[PDB]
Amino acid sequence: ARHFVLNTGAKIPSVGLGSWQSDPGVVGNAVYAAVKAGYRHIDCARVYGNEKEIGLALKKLFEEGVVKREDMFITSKLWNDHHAPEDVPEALNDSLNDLQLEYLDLYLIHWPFFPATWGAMEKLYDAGKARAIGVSNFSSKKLGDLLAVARVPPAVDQVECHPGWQQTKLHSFCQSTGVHLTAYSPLGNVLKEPIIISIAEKLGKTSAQVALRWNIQMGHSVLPKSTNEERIKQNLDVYDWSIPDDLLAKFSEIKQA
Ligand SMILES: Nc1ncnc2c1ncn2[C@@H]1O[C@H](COP(=O)(O)O)[C@@H](O)[C@H]1OP(=O)(O)O
Ligand SMILES: [Cl-]
Repeated sequence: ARHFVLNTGAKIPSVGLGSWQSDPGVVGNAVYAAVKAGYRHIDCARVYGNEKEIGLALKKLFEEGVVKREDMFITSKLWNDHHAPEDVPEALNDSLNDLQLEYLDLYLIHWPFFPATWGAMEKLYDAGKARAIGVSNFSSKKLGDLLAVARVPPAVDQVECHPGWQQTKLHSFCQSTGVHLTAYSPLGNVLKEPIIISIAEKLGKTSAQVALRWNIQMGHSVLPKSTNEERIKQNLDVYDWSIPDDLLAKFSEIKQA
């Protein structure tokens, strides 16, 4: 498919637009271009200070009938380290107001780490303000600690994952536990890796396409970021072809960062 299914049963489109900060309008324009090209998944973070701009882009898309709210998968994330658990629902409330949404499909949190911070997340899940809840940057050990005590297990662990940083341990642990791994920075320069250039030539694809497809074939969603409209489109062209097993195996020889 063009999606994975989370432990909640919800579908998460395999490709999303990644989150970042840029000059005024740049991110909104990317969101708009992405969704027009077929993206159904947008990753956001209040830390970038741009969720109102993204909300303006989403609002345009919806008003224009490009997509319905229900066919979008919107994610936001909170970095809550050393803040109160009570701040969590307030931040979600703010993100919803800025994005002009009634619910998030996914809300992710980081804190140092029964944890009351996670408790606050569970309540938002119970309420349907966050249809799925997860974590960002949790190692296998920390993700396992959380799984051992949570009432609602994390749906997602969003981490840096790419051919130069393959997260092999965490990938195995997510697969065994049913937590879905979303790869941020899925292009890392790993696009100059000769193994990737070679596979790209053998398959008649770009280096980025190969790198993205590799992650998808490990069962991971990917969050490529681009301000270029053509690269936005190419970053979605990861579905109607695959990397064969013999070429997929060569990824094991790439040097890790
Ligand atoms: N299809 C692509 N081919 C090459 N570079 C890309 C592609 N898509 C995005 N990028 C670039 O990758 C970087 C983001 O990588 P990551 O997601 O791993 O952090 C950006 O500098 C972005 O530049 P650009 O915005 O000019 O497209
Ligand atoms: Cl934050």
